[PDB]
Amino acid sequence: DAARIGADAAQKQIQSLNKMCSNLLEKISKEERESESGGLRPNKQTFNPGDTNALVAAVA
Amino acid sequence: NMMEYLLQGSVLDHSLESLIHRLRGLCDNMEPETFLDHEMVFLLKGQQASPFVLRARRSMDRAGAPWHLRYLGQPEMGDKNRHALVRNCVDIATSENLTDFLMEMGFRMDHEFVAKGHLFRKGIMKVVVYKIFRILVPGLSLSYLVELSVVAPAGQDMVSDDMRNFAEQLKPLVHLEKID
Repeated sequence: DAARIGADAAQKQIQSLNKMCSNLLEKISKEERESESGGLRPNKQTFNPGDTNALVAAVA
Repeated sequence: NMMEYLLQGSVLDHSLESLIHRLRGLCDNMEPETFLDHEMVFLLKGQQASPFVLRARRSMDRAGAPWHLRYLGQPEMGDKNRHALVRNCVDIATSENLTDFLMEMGFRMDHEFVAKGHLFRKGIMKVVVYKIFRILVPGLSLSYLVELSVVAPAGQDMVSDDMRNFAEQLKPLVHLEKID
């Protein structure tokens, strides 16, 4: 039969609907990838000894 | 005869846990403790033009402990990649005897400062964290201080490499160096 049911809803229409769903999924995946590509780097934070070193106590 | 290898340390005021837990864990001691004391610098140099500092650091939270004083200055140019310190000479004192002798021999109080923080130790090294305040005698720069210091005879500067390695061990938190 090659479709087991229907004539207008045969393998042609099934392949068309599958291609439409695949295009929608690929568009969603591309949007997700473009949204996730914005991540530059895991910029953490820590102490700032560069200023306090010169600002450390002294004879003054 | 004796010498010292005191290294300067300055950490951000907010970064406290990454220092206390690391020092308590890496290698300091068992059962750490804290302290509290105030320093009184002095100077008596009329014509010599060399004011000698006499830090009569008295621990206010101590039960009559001696006013352990230390003389430090004139950093020796060893260029041994060490903390670039000079010779040290400790000197104990009695109750109110530091001020008494400073008045007898004649001295001038250059300034007064107080310190407070946690205490730590090592084998032949010593690291201390404390905060300095700016207040009257009855009672801050918002910057803690890691007092990684070594005091020992001259020897052959063997403790310099050990102190450098210990500082590199605590590199993710602080970065010790020398001073001018």
